Amino acid sequence: HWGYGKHNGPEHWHKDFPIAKGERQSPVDIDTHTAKYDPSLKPLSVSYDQATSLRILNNGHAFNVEFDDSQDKAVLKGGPLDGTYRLIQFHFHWGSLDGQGSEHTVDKKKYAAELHLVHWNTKYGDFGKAVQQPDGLAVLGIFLKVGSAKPGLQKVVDVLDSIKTKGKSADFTNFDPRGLLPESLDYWTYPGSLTTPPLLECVTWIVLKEPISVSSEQVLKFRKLNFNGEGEPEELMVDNWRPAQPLKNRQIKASFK
Ligand SMILES: CN1CCN(NC(=S)Nc2ccc(S(N)(=O)=O)cc2)CC1
Ligand SMILES: [Zn+2]
Repeated sequence: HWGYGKHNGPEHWHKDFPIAKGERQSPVDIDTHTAKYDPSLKPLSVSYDQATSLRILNNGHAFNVEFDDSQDKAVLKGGPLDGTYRLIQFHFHWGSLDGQGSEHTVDKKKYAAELHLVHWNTKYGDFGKAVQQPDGLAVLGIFLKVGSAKPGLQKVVDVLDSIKTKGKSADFTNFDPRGLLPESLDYWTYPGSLTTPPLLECVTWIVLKEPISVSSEQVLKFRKLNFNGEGEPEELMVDNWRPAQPLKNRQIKASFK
């Protein structure tokens, strides 16, 4: 099965998932000088006040904080989007070292980690239908740099000891994802894909310009997770990022000058 190792990592994915070499793959390098301001782009509308978190799961590739998406409780609208996109889960990608871990890069710069808040277009009725559509998902991506702690992240950090290995989950109610956002909602946007298999080309990417800062201790705790299941040989969950893919026939648009 696919993963992030030498023998099953991103260079191998195309054999099971030929769309890996497709026309709108993610992530990409964001060349800030070549991105163009699009004055028609609207401000993002992030409406997370009624978000209902449920559970946190180690799925063997990352950990997901899952939400109740059976009603419009936490939604993303505006920006490049037409319609309403419901928050289903968030997760991170991170490195073994503070100088790598993000999936997107900015002028070739890698951040220590990247947060993905995953939303699906409610006109398609369920997430499984949405991933089959070119405008099915909107993923809000937020860079993490190492510096001061992010207080809104600490509850996530605190529970990781309970989901160390693949397949473990824990209750994770009453978590407020607003505590993970930076001050500014300025963003870049482009059409892309899931960054893991099955690599479906269903995502409108919205990547925030402003990173959040997390502490060295917070990211160290991410790095104590395991890719393996309990009772299997220990493999630290680190470097679970796909590198930047060719931009091909795409333009990245900026919401800001
Ligand atoms: C077919 N089916 C599609 C649903 N997939 N589930 C999820 S949560 N996939 C998923 C993968 C990568 C991202 S990312 N890193 O692009 O945000 C976001 C979501 C399971 C398999
Ligand atoms: Zn992701």
